[PDB]
Amino acid sequence: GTHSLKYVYTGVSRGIDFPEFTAVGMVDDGQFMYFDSNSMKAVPKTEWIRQNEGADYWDRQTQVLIGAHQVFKDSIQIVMERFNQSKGVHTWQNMYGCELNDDGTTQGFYQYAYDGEDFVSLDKNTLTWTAANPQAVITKHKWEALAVAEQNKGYLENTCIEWLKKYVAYGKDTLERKVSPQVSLLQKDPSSPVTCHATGFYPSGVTITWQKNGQDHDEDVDLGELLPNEDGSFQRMSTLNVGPDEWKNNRFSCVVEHQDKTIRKTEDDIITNF
Amino acid sequence: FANFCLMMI
Amino acid sequence: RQSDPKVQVYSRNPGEYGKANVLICYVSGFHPPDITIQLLKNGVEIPGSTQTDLAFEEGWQFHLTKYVDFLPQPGEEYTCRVRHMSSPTKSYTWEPDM
Repeated sequence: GTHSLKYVYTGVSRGIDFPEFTAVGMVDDGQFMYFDSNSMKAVPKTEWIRQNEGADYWDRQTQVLIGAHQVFKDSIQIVMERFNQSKGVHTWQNMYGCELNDDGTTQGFYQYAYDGEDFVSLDKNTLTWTAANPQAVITKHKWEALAVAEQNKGYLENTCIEWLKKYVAYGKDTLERKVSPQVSLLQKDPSSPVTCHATGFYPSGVTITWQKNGQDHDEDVDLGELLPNEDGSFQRMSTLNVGPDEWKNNRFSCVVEHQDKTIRKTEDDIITNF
Repeated sequence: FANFCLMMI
Repeated sequence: RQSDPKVQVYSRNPGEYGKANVLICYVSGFHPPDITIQLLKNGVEIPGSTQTDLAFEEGWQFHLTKYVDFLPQPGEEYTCRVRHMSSPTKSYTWEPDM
């Protein structure tokens, strides 16, 4: 399957509720490690990574992330100055990572942002940094003179893929798991709109379609957002908003498609608290 | 495993 | 910049009365990060909730989750209360979809 390794760094100059610098690591967008400037320690967040990497791994990861905190602390005082902002709460964000498909092909990105808006981002096809404003052009010129793209690209294509492959091995049972949705048709009261609810699934790709008389029907449909549950799984719902007289004169069904599986619900399935 | 934060902006 | 939190309260499984379930608060698009989240039953904080570690996806939007076991019965009011920055604490009521 397709698997990814990503790191997201949240740095904050003048906040209160959170550490100055937070680092989260994810395989398939699921946390497997954490680090922050309060603990100054990088710790495990999944069993497969703790069973499979000893004290030496967590030591050198903490070292690297204390380097990341310092570089952030300096980095944010400059971008404030370039933007003429000597007062306030400001954020510095960094996210990079890997992708490995079935092809054997690979993809990667390396991106920074200031106050929640694109600052610089790597194009490792051309070994150049895309600046999003004048204030970033100063960094583009500096890093391109310094071979930062050379290092970052070596990381994304080799080092991060090597670590990714070990991680899909360590976590092969969880990471390759395929869990079906539990699907229900919901109704608050006999005239209410009707809701197709799908929950408990992984991976996150789901399709929810409504049907009128056996054919797909995209009128009066409100597809809800992809939301997470408390385990690695996700949920999503869709709502058909038609008057139950159109319910009489037609046969509406919900169809949920996930992985190699398909589930179907009709008016006979409607559950309710009423 | 995380990469070096190599150079400040 | 300052973005208000979008807040979504839902249950893991359909909100059937009398059935043990998981109450979930997903909070996203707030900026800067300083934020607090609580889940309550009739205005009383439910003990034993978990809060994910602060993180964001590729368009730089922060997101956070809090969840807790619960067992929803009629006439109980379940609530997610969110406090972002120095803004006032804002409360969002769980509505079952059945």
